[PDB]
Amino acid sequence: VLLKKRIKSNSWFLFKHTIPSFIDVQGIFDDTNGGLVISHDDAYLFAKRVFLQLVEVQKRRQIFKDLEAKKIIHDLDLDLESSMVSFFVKDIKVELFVKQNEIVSCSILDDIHDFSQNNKSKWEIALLGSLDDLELKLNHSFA
Amino acid sequence: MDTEALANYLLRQLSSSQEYNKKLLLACGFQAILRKILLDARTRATAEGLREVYPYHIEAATQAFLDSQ
Amino acid sequence: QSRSAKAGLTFPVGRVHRLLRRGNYAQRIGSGAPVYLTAVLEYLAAEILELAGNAARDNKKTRIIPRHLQLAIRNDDELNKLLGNVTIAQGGVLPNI
Amino acid sequence: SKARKETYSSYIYKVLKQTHPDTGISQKSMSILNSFVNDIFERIATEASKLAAYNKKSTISAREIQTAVRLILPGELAKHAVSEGTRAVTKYSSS
Amino acid sequence: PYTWKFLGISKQLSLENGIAKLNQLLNLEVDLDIQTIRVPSDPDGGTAADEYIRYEMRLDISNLDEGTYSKFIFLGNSKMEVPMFLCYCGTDNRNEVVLQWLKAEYGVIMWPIKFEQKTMIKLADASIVHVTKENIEQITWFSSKLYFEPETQDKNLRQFSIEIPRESCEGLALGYGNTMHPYNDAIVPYIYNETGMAVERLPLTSVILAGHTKIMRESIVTSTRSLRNRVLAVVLQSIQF
Amino acid sequence: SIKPLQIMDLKHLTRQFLNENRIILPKQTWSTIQEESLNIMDFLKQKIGTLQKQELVDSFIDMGIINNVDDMFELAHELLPLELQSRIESYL
Amino acid sequence: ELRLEDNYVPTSDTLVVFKQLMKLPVTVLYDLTLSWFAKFGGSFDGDIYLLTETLDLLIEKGVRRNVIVNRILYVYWPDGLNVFQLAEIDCHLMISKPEKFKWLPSKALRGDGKPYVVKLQPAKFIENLQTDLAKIYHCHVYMFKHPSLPVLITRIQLFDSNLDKFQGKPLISRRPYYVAFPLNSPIIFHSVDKDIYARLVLQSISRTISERETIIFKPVQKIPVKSIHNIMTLLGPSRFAESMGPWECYASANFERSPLHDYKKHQGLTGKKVMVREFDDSFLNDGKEEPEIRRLRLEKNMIKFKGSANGVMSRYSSLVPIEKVGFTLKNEINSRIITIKLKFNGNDIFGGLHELCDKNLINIDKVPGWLAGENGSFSGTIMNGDFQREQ
Amino acid sequence: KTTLSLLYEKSKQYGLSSPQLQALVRLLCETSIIDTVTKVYIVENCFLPDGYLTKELLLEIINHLGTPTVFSRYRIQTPPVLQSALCKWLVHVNISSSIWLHLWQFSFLQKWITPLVIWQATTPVDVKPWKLSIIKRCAMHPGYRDAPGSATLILQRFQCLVGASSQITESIITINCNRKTLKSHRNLKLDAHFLSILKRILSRAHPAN
Amino acid sequence: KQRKDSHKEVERRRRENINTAINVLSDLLPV
Repeated sequence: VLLKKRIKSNSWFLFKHTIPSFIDVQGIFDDTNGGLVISHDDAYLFAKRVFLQLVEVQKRRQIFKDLEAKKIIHDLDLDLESSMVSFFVKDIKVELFVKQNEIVSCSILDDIHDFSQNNKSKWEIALLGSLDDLELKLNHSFA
Repeated sequence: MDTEALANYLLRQLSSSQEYNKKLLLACGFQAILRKILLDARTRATAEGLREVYPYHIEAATQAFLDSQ
Repeated sequence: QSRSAKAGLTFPVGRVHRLLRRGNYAQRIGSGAPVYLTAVLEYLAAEILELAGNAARDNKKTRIIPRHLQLAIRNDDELNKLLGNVTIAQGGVLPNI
Repeated sequence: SKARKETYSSYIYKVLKQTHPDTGISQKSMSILNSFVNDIFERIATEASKLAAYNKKSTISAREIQTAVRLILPGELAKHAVSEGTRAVTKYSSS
Repeated sequence: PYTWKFLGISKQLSLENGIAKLNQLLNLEVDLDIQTIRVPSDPDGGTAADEYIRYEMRLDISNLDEGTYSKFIFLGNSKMEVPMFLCYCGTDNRNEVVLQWLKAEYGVIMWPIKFEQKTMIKLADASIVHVTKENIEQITWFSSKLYFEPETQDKNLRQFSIEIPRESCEGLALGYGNTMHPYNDAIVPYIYNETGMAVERLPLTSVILAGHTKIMRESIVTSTRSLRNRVLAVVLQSIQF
Repeated sequence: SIKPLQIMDLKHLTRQFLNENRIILPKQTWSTIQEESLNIMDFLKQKIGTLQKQELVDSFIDMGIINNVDDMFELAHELLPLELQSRIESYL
Repeated sequence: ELRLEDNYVPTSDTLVVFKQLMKLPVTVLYDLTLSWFAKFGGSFDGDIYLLTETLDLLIEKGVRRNVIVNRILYVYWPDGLNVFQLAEIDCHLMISKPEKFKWLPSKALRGDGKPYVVKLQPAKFIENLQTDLAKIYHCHVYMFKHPSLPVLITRIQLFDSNLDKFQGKPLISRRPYYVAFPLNSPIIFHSVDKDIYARLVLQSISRTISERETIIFKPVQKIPVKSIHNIMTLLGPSRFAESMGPWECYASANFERSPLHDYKKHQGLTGKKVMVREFDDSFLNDGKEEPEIRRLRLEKNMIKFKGSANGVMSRYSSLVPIEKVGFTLKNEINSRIITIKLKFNGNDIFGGLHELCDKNLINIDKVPGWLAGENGSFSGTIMNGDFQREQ
Repeated sequence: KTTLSLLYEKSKQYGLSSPQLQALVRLLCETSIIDTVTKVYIVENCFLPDGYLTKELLLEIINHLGTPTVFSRYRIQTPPVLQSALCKWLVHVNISSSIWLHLWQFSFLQKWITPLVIWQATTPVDVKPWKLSIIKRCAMHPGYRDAPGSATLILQRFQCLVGASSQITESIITINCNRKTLKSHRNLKLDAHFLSILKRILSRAHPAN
Repeated sequence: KQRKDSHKEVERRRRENINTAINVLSDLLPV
């Protein structure tokens, strides 16, 4: 991400950057110090914000690929930022929508004899929470 | 589209030298009457005065043509 | 205009020509030889497929199959001499009575 | 890759249309009839040029092909074959 | 609407000597005016060799359109190596007849004329300028529009234009200071500075002064019925080598 | 209905007529002349139910196109290709 | 209620669809027709295996495309194809010849002016949009993903009843409309048409996406763009957006390798070479030249118009060719504001300008960035040395 | 076919001199021994001149190209298609300048007459302005589909060749502006295979003609 | 009557719209 100084104001402005559009770098910049980004400390605040926002993507991608690698889940498909993710566990398949480090909504699509609505509901509820415990609880709920 | 092709059209809708000449003259009549309709349309276009012979001018030409014939 | 059309033949006289060239049978080839050979081949093909079509009529269906072909070739006693060495693919074998 | 393969299947199907317009052909039958003409072509041409070599004459020609077909075909089919070859080459030379 | 076409004359013919044989050739009598003008009166332009002699000749059986109104202009000067050129307007073919008479009569050989990009810019500068009755120069501003048409691989860049309204032209001229040829003096350097583009080098096709004239590769198109004298003087000075 | 004649054919025919008298035609004008050509043709079939030299000269005189057979073959001369108007002259 | 289903048959002119069909190769025809018979069958008598061998024997005999097309239009499905097949042929046409189609961008915004990153599950979206549209017009909707891009594409067509006709009871067709959705971005792509039907459509998408908070679409550009690849590159979620023109190498990101990379081949030891610039303006003044300096002059022009010495995509064709741009400079001189409006037209404006630079009609060192190609595809006004997109 | 074969075998190697061309073209129109379908083949596959056609031969040919009228009933008429084919052969190979303008009036010949009159309009003195009135009349006449483009070709020759005339150029603008037939008229065909035979007919015996 | 949608009427709407724009701008002026 690359920043330039205004001609008159002697203040930065966001000229060019590589950060994808789903990270609103312009909004972050305008928020920093009320938009009057001047100091290198303000610039590092902005840079740290975008960096944590990128790490919050790589942190999800890494754990999901780790789950795939150990065959804890079958094949999966990911959106670009790894916020919406779909995967088959063994035969059941799940749809998730995750914020940073946390699952906020879940959906289980397959129909199975033992997969009654009460069973479905409590599974779907248990799948919510922090992502670090998802691997453990999924392995426990293997069957 | 030839004038003899117009005669061919009138032959197609109608049904040898004598009949050939007859149908050629009928084609002449049809062409002349089309020209008369267009000329009366231009005359009506003169009464209104705008750029070109807009459709109601051909229309009015046809009613005058029928009212005189 | 094509050579087959000028001959009245359906088969590819030009292909027979070039194949005679490929088959290295002789260095000099008469121009009438390929057309004569193509006519002979067309006649034989037409005869055998007509026999197969009549066999299909006997079997009451409107598509030729290797069984029809095998029955026709084995039943025709002259073409059975011509192809006495051949056995047909999915062609079968003829009954004793 | 796969090169384009020689075939006479189109001509076979067309002559079947001339004979029985309503009739189709199975794929195996079509391969069979495609092999027919090549087998015949070989066993005519080899014999004909061998006969030419027996003549010790350079050219394989219409007389050689006529003799070869009438040698190798059974006689009943050979009469038809030679008549059709002769009339076909005559029609051609009349062009 | 008033177009023009210019031809060169290889000899300083005295047109008045021969008017009658033209008149009988054209089956009509044409007028012939005589003016000795001093067009480049500005000091840097000069005070000598200004004595161009101008002739107005007209084929007006009527003046209902350009073809009937079609008027010829001869302007020459004895000090000029090729002494005289010609101008005419309209689609009337009697122009061809009079040209044929000229070439057959005076033994003179004639050719058409072209313009360079710098010639076009100078001509546009000459088009805006007007002189008062007090022998004082003045300028009338028009919304200039430069219009180019380059040749590039795969038609990457077919055409492009630089439009300059009246206010921007006047502001640039005033910023450069009091001057007489603003298009060459101020506008083009400003364009080059802002874009690195050399208007002189680029393939110019037309210079349009809105509502006043269009200057083109082969012709001049004019709002007024006639061309002011500086236009003709610039043309003549462009004829030479 | 199969009676209609094409707009393009009318364009081609009337293009030559524009030179004798320049009629200029918008689109809906073309469509109306095409549409009313059917009515014109029916009216002509009423006016000319059968073809004869005296009948056709009389019909065209009634139409106001001509005043006599002289005017009629003048029209034929100005409306037909060169050899034909001579062929018709042999008929008159 | 009014939602259509795949087995319905519309009405249209046969010759137009025939000409559309003629564009396709033989193999895709074979595949499409096999699938159609598998799902719907046909008037032809025989098993699909019989159909398979007939189509085979037709193709190994080297039959022409006309025979297959005539068969499809006159024996297999003589009365007309289904809406599904009509959508499929246009899908294949778009995939085969992308450059024939035009698009426009549109930005999704929420109440506080922030960008709304649209995230879409197709099922909810399609059902909601179908239910919303069916209440006003008869609508068939077909959705698919591009074979080589991360975009979901939708085709929407509207129908109405019946010039005069008796009890045949068909529905006449109309020109189609298209919309696309990148996976994670605030941007929307759609066809270029301003008929009321397109407005109804776009309004329906805007209504249906929301589901938790209001959403509105704000156009960001007024001139269309072709070739969905290009518009995806320009405005889709990617590294090239806001790094266009001379800034493309950051989007490439191959110049820098990860830190643990070997020492001795880290490029820092090895370095590179470049040309020195000149600042006293000798351009307008004025073969007496040698190869090397000319080579690096051409490299200078290359990077100024492409951003990389190797010239990351002829030497003039640019990454995304631009057909039209309109600029408007506003500068202050002696407390007086001056306007210059440049208008360019062609197939690649900046490639042509690059060619002119190579021919030495334009001075490279005085070409501004906005003229070089940055802010690509955006016409706008430049004030205070900062580009501003036109409203 | 025996009689036609003799004509073929002679012309293919002997060619056909001017008097031989005069005798044969007379035979085509005056005798029934040659069938009409073969007349449209003999004129363009057997008429092989030794060189340029002499003036008297062209004048005698022109009598075949006339038409009967309510005056000239007694004249034997060559069919117009054969007349058109004969002109097409004339295209392959100084009062005659005045004669050929009135050949151009015929509707079925006029397209084939354009090169012939243009190949007479070869000097600034040959062209005259009043001739264009006749050319213009046919161009504006209904039933002459070829005349507009045919006339425009001749008009485009007169305007550049004349060098000194009144404003006849604007009369060119009156002719059909689509110019659909004029494109083919300015790109006439010499029938290469007929020419290639004629090349040998011009090479066998004699140079300089 | 006469049916047409071309010059001599299509410009009238544009003129009227710009005139209304001018009027609404003028309404806010002090005088």
